Amino acid sequence: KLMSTSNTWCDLGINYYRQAQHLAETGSNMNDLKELLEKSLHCLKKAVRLDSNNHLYWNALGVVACYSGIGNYALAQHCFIKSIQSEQINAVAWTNLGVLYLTNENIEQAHEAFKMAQSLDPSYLMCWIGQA
Amino acid sequence: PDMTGQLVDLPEYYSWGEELTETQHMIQRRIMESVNGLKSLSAGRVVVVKNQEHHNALGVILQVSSNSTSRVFTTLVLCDKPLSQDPQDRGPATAEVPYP
Amino acid sequence: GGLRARKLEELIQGAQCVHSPRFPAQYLKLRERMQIQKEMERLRFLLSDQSLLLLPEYHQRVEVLRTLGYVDEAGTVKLAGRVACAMSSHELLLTELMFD
Repeated sequence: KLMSTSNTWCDLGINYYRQAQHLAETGSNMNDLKELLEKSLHCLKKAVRLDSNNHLYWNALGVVACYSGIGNYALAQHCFIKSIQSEQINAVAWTNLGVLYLTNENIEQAHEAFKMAQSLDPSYLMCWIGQA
Repeated sequence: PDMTGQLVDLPEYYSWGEELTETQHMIQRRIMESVNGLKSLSAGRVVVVKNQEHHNALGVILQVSSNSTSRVFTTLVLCDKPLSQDPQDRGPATAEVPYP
Repeated sequence: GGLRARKLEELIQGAQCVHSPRFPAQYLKLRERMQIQKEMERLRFLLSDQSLLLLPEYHQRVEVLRTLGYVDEAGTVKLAGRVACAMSSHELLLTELMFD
């Protein structure tokens, strides 16, 4: 409220995402957390449009957009690709693409993405787990 | 420049003029480099002399120096009888274009 | 070379520029500009990158690296490359032994 910067906007979006994740994972409700997810997407989109040259915002948007409650995969793939273009040294975005393709029965292309991710950072855990 | 007409080949002619000379100059090297030329170069030899001093004046070799490393040839060469004694009349003149 | 010279002499003996009114001036000016252009090219090459004596050997090393699985196209290091990077001696042989 008293200092309008990008980082706090993105963090607020992530916080709303976490809250929705917790509510759903305890089976306490479903379809009554819609506004929470909508608010999270609004915050993340505000952050990314405010400064569209940082891989962190695009990557966070991609992860949130593909949550099971929203299920907008096209936006997630677009966001990860933009994140990779923004900063080529990005293991997180490559492994997230690997996860996206792997869960959608595309083992070969996901294998390629994971191999690239570990090529850029040989000691990142998620890429090794995906390879396993 | 404007080359439409009588000047059409003016740049290409220059190339033709230079490279042709170069070939003869290469040939000229291919003249002294030969063992057979090294056999011909002795007394009783007429040569065409080319430098800034002698412009293709005919000369006859008198002797070939025994020291074949720095080949200095004491050679009778024709030149114009000097109709002058003063270096002050000599100044740079028209660059002789290579004519056919 | 001698036949090429003969052909250049034959071609030069028919030039139309030789009969033009402005044959000497344009021609000498072209000589000056062409000489400057050739020296200009050599000067830029001397500052250029092909001058480096070892450049073909760098290219050959990159090729041998890329025939093994160490460098992607357009030179981005792969995992075998990052393993063979931080190695004391016999990096090629040691990493090849490890992967096999």
